[PDB]
Amino acid sequence: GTRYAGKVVVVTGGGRGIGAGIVRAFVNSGARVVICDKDESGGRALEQELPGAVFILCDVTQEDDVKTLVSETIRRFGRLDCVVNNAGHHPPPQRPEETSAQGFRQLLELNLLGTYTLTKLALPYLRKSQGNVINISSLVGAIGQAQAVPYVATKGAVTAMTKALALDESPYGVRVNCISPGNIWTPLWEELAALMPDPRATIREGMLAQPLGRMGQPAEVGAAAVFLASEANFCTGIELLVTGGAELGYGCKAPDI
Amino acid sequence: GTRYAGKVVVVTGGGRGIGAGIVRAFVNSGARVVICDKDESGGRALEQELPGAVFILCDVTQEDDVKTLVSETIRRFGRLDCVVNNAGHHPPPQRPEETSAQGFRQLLELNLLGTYTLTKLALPYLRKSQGNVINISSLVGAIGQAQAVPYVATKGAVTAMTKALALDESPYGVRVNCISPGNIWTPLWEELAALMPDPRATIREGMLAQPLGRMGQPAEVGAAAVFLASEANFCTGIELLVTGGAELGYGCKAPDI
Amino acid sequence: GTRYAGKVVVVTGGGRGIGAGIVRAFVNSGARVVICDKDESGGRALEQELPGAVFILCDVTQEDDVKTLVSETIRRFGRLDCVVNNAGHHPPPQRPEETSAQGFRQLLELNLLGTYTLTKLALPYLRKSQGNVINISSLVGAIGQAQAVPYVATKGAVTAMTKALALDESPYGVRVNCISPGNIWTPLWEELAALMPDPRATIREGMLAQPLGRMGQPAEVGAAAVFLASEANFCTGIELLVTGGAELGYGCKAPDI
Amino acid sequence: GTRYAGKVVVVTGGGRGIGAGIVRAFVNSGARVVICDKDESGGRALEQELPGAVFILCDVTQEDDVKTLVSETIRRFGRLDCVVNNAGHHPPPQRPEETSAQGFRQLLELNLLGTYTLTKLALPYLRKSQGNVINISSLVGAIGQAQAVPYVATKGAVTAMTKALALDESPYGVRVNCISPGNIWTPLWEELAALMPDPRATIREGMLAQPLGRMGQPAEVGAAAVFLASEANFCTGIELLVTGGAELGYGCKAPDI
Ligand SMILES: NC(=O)c1ccc[n+]([C@@H]2O[C@H](COP(=O)([O-])OP(=O)(O)OC[C@H]3O[C@@H](n4cnc5c(N)ncnc54)[C@H](O)[C@@H]3O)[C@@H](O)[C@H]2O)c1
Ligand SMILES: NC(=O)c1ccc[n+]([C@@H]2O[C@H](COP(=O)([O-])OP(=O)(O)OC[C@H]3O[C@@H](n4cnc5c(N)ncnc54)[C@H](O)[C@@H]3O)[C@@H](O)[C@H]2O)c1
Ligand SMILES: NC(=O)c1ccc[n+]([C@@H]2O[C@H](COP(=O)([O-])OP(=O)(O)OC[C@H]3O[C@@H](n4cnc5c(N)ncnc54)[C@H](O)[C@@H]3O)[C@@H](O)[C@H]2O)c1
Ligand SMILES: NC(=O)c1ccc[n+]([C@@H]2O[C@H](COP(=O)([O-])OP(=O)(O)OC[C@H]3O[C@@H](n4cnc5c(N)ncnc54)[C@H](O)[C@@H]3O)[C@@H](O)[C@H]2O)c1
Ligand SMILES: O=C(O)c1cccc(-c2cccc(-c3cccc(O)c3)n2)c1
Ligand SMILES: O=C(O)c1cccc(-c2cccc(-c3cccc(O)c3)n2)c1
Ligand SMILES: O=C(O)c1cccc(-c2cccc(-c3cccc(O)c3)n2)c1
Ligand SMILES: O=C(O)c1cccc(-c2cccc(-c3cccc(O)c3)n2)c1
Ligand SMILES: OC[C@H]1O[C@@H](O)[C@H](O)[C@@H](O)[C@@H]1O
Ligand SMILES: OC[C@H]1O[C@@H](O)[C@H](O)[C@@H](O)[C@@H]1O
Ligand SMILES: OC[C@H]1O[C@@H](O)[C@H](O)[C@@H](O)[C@@H]1O
Ligand SMILES: OC[C@H]1O[C@@H](O)[C@H](O)[C@@H](O)[C@@H]1O
Ligand code: NA
Ligand code: NA
Ligand code: NA
Ligand code: NA
Repeated sequence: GTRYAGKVVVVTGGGRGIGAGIVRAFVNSGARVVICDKDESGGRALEQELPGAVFILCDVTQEDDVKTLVSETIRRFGRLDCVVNNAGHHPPPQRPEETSAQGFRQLLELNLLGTYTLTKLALPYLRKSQGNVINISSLVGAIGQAQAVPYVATKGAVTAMTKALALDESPYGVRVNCISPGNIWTPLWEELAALMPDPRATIREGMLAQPLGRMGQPAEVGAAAVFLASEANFCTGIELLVTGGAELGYGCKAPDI
Repeated sequence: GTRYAGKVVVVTGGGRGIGAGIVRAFVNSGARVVICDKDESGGRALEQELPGAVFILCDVTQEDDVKTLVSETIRRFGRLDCVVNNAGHHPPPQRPEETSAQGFRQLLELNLLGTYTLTKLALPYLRKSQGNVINISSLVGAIGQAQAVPYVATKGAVTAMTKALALDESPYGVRVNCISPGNIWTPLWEELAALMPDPRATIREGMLAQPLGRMGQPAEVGAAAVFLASEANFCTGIELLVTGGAELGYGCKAPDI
Repeated sequence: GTRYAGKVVVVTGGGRGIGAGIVRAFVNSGARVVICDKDESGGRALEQELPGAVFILCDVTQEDDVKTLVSETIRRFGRLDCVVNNAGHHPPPQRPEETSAQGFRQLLELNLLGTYTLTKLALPYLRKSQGNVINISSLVGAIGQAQAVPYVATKGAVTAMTKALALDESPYGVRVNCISPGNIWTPLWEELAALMPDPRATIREGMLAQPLGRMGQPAEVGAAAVFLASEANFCTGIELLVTGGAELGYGCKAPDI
Repeated sequence: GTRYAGKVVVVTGGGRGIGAGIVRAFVNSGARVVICDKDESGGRALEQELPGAVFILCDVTQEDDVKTLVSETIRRFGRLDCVVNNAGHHPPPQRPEETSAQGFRQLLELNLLGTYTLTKLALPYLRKSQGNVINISSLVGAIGQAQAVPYVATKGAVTAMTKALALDESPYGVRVNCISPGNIWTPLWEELAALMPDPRATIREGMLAQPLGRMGQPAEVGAAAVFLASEANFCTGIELLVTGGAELGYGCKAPDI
């Protein structure tokens, strides 16, 4: 209740899923939290539920929405300590020949450039507070995924950008880290499974992709985020895996001819 | 002279620098090579110099240029075995607050989406030949660089996209790999150093960034590319480092307070 | 004060340096801690200083010492939740031709096999408590170090062993993770610098090896350990870097000839 | 036939499997090859089959055997350009509680210290020739394997040691690299499968662990070794994956509870 007391945190895509788990974790740590989301439904309810959280409608692909998000955070709370860039999307499975440069550009706008834009607008305030940035990437940026060329590319970009910005902001004492989740049970995971030929089989495969034999929870990503913000003062430019071991060992990915 | 005989290779940005080194390596291996570049000067001279290389003017950011590049390669040579996505650029050093979303989008168009577009248009022919794709990324996609947030992001994207496409194309026997060079002495390296406060000091730092104590050569990247195309039949989705050891050991990157 | 209340932790090499920082972090989290060390001086004083910590003399290279460490922990505290394998040593800088297979074997006994032996003897109790293992490796296991072939080899082994054991123990709900510190200011760091030609220059180089421009503290490694034990329930087989960014970017590691 | 003409190569464990594939690749490149093996059967036959290869009986765990291997190579061929440290073994699958420190020490002697000892004794001659070292590690050193704690640890050590030695030998122009194979169809692979409950199922799982849907061949590891020796003059301290993509994507490794 006191690990991050007195601090102000912005969480993008905080209305449901991982983002909402991160919001809850920071509120439980004593922080005040600004929930940013393009959708009113979940975020507005979260603001009613949690003292110390408020909701600001903001589409991170719209630069003026994001400018207003930062200026309202400062006007209302007087400081900014941490930005969590969680807003993002995974398209349906798409073979490479089924993708388009147009769709790729649109996914870059959300998953990469929205993270860039909020970070840029927040850094003057983060420098004053010696605050930090936490980007939500994905394990598949590191190891790849089938039927997801644009999505994987955007997450490889986020992870790399995290390291570049960590170098640039280190002289100011501003840390920049990312979390790479694996399979986390969220509304997005459920939506994707529901469009599959056999949703139940997809969910079962998703559980068995981890040595731990289950999917992760938003609360687990949230705890990792609170650690990076509040207790990781010698960590910058790291990729914190929250994956249940999915990257470990040999598995089913498809005698020497 | 026979390691890649009978094969047809397209090299983007092949008019100078690393690209020209890759062109020369493939010609020396027995391949026919299509040199793609947006600039006529170097590529046209290379086509006169090298029997078995021809030049096609093509800006990889223009989708119809790239469509014509593929259709002319097939019309003239009857097959396509390997695409080397080398065209790319490094902006001047830029602090994060000095970058723009606009500039970031333009760099994504070249370094990421041009690679995507040629690969997409070539894959139907690569499937017929069980050919392969080689993307030229950078070590800094993996470890970061100072004053280069957009560039680093684009190269993290390329490396990740390589792994995603390797998964997707593996059932067809089409391999997709990347090379991550470190400091290679090229016209781009020289141009960047020339705008620095002390160009000679920048060049010396560039040499000493490798344990080997020198920069790499285009011919060395070219040899790695010929290996991946011609003799690496069980390699897919790898990142081949051609860096002189720059990523190894502790160095000068800036007692416990 | 309650994050790890009711839990029992064993920390090897806990008498000074990183180990003592880890001991303090777990006591502050509410745990009872068994301090293991081959040296009485620091550990005995820590047991007097910290309610909830006790000292057991134990050389982790002696299998019967370690058997007694586990049996006494169970006899005295009734359970075992976490083992932190921190005991280890760095030899003086040694050129490869100055090392011996004999010295290499002795360093393997401490840095690798002592970690193996305590882990093996503790796992039956960790399975009962769904506890976890935390190994202290090093960044140089991942990126190398000059004049340290045996030390680097032992830390590459620890990091890899962590992943293997994470796979094996995942069906039992026992997580196995490691922390890879970079330059942490400890008595061992000070001892090594003191034998150098210019100790002050070595210390300054050590600070500048991180983009953050300082060395890390034992308390920072300790906070990472408490996170892994208490709040990282979907993390297994990870390597948590506590390095200040030392692995990021180009540096001084030693134009193309 | 000329890529490595005039050069002298030592391959340990060269009598069968990957080692024999490496021997053949270097002979085909124009090199003279010394086949080292503890077993006479395969190596002696290879020496009769291949002009330019000779067999020397040598157990790499016996330091005086290795001293004689180097001194006889120099006496017979007058120079030494490349050492390939391939000799190694994989124990049967063993749960952690079924391993012993004794067995772990014995596996370290072969897989780690034999590589160390030959490298040490060869480096004075490699410095004279600006030669290179190639260590055969394993993908599982990087990602782990189930039921193989000692084996995984030894391969993590080899990969890390490669980077340390690359740093140390870089001032002399001696490169040190490793190859990490995945599933390669060899007599050792066949022996391990034969002791499994269902050998045919194990072999099928082994093929499907790669996106390419087959196991690799010794000849493919051999081609990678010839590349590193003969054409990778700016590569030092790299880990060259020859794995068929086994490390890519999600797989079967075992909804959020
Ligand atoms: N669920 C997983 O398994 C998983 C794994 C790895 C990474 N991730 C990443 O975690 C993040 C959250 O994923 P999730 O599964 O919780 O997704 P989700 O779809 O359940 O939640 C995403 C939230 O972000 C909001 N959002 C979307 N576009 C936005 C925009 N333009 N502006 C503002 N808010 C926007 C949505 O409205 C929603 O409330 C994403 O970046 C995703 O790539 C998820
Ligand atoms: N030089 C290095 O140290 C280094 C290091 C790592 C990665 N790289 C990468 O290697 C690649 C080549 O770099 P370089 O140093 O040889 O650069 P360069 O500038 O010397 O050569 C690049 C070539 O690509 C061409 N090109 C640029 N934009 C193009 C476009 N839109 N369409 C077609 N051709 C285009 C240029 O005209 C030029 O001939 C780039 O992807 C770069 O990011 C270089
Ligand atoms: N200090 C750094 O920069 C750094 C960096 C990376 C990793 N590490 C690792 O962190 C760990 C602790 O390092 P440190 O700098 O605190 O060292 P230290 O020498 O200051 O402390 C090590 C402690 O372990 C004890 N110890 C040594 N051998 C032992 C044995 N056989 N049995 C029991 N206890 C034993 C010592 O007596 C001492 O109290 C080591 O594993 C080291 O490799 C340290
Ligand atoms: N086969 C795979 O899938 C695979 C995968 C990754 C790594 N590797 C590694 O590749 C190497 C070769 O493996 P393989 O499958 O060809 O094995 P193998 O058992 O088929 O061949 C190993 C050879 O080394 C020899 N050897 C063993 N101990 C020796 C010693 N003390 N001194 C000298 N020679 C000795 C054996 O007699 C044999 O001829 C090993 O290091 C192994 O760990 C193999
Ligand atoms: O790993 C991630 O970062 C991620 C994020 C959100 C949802 C999912 C998800 C959830 C459910 C199915 C799939 C799926 C299945 C096959 C191909 C493919 O392309 C995607 N993917 C993953
Ligand atoms: O590492 C690469 O992929 C790369 C590619 C081409 C040129 C250079 C280069 C060449 C010369 C200087 C710099 C430089 C220096 C300081 C900051 C910065 O941002 C870039 N960078 C690198
Ligand atoms: O990075 C580590 O895990 C580590 C751990 C403890 C101490 C030191 C240290 C401390 C001081 C000097 C050196 C040093 C300097 C040159 C060569 C060399 O071989 C070691 N090394 C590192
Ligand atoms: O990946 C390697 O470096 C390797 C090397 C040689 C043989 C095999 C192999 C060959 C056949 C089975 C297994 C196996 C199966 C289950 C558990 C286990 O522990 C090992 N392992 C792997
Ligand atoms: O929709 C799947 C899951 O999404 C998570 O974000 C929610 O916290 C869970 O209650 C829900 O079961
Ligand atoms: O301009 C720097 C270097 O660029 C390379 O691409 C050329 O091959 C060299 O001849 C030249 O010195
Ligand atoms: O000896 C160097 C440092 O070692 C650390 O373990 C101690 O906590 C510090 O007080 C000390 O300055
Ligand atoms: O024993 C399995 C395989 O081992 C390889 O080393 C040989 O080259 C193959 O002929 C054989 O089928
Ligand atoms: Na509220
Ligand atoms: Na020509
Ligand atoms: Na006490
Ligand atoms: Na012969």
